[PDB]
Amino acid sequence: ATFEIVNRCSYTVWAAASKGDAALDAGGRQLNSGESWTINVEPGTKGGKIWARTDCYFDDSGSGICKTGDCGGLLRCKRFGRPPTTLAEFSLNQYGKDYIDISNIKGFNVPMDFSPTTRGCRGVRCAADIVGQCPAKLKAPGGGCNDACTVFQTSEYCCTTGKCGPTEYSRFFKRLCPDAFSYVLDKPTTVTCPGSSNYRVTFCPTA
Ligand SMILES: Cc1ccc2c(c1)sc(-c1ccc(N(C)C)cc1)[n+]2C
Repeated sequence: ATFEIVNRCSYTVWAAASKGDAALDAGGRQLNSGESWTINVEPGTKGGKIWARTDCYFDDSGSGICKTGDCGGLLRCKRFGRPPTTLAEFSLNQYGKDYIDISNIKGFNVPMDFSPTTRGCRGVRCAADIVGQCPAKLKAPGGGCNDACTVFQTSEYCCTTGKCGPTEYSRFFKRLCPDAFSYVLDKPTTVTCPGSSNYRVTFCPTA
């Protein structure tokens, strides 16, 4: 499938795409305000994620650091990034269907729209000012709003026993972005699309 990744933010982001144990396409790229990056993701990919990273510094060998979403110091991500990271998540061609969602389970750094560019389903979006409204205990040192699991490392926030409920922190994310996962057992906001659809991920969709 084809994913177009568009930075509509007024600031530069460094996009990333990975399935956890491997890069998706090149794995990462600088996107200045307005730039688009088209990647190809192999059909059948399960557990793919796309995210933005902010305030990065890379040397000429693609090595460095980002204040949000860093994937072990690399420009071309092979692994997932450090929270906080708004997440576009997807699994393609699973029994004839694509599954997409946005998740705030690992916090939020940049607003995002995740939409098909082919027929047959709707997109999802989380574009509220989560960073502006972020509870004080969840604010990150480098911009962004962490999830409660990352900050407090409890069974209830991280849902480690597989039994857990919504929380005060959970409900904050859910209230600003009802279409995104707010905690591990949140009622799914997954969207089902036809197998082999194509997609656009837009950072800072409203502008
Ligand atoms: C950027 C920024 C701004 C404020 C801010 C943070 C980061 S992190 C933080 C904080 C986090 C945890 C706690 N406790 C668990 C007691 C108390 C305060 N504040 C208040």
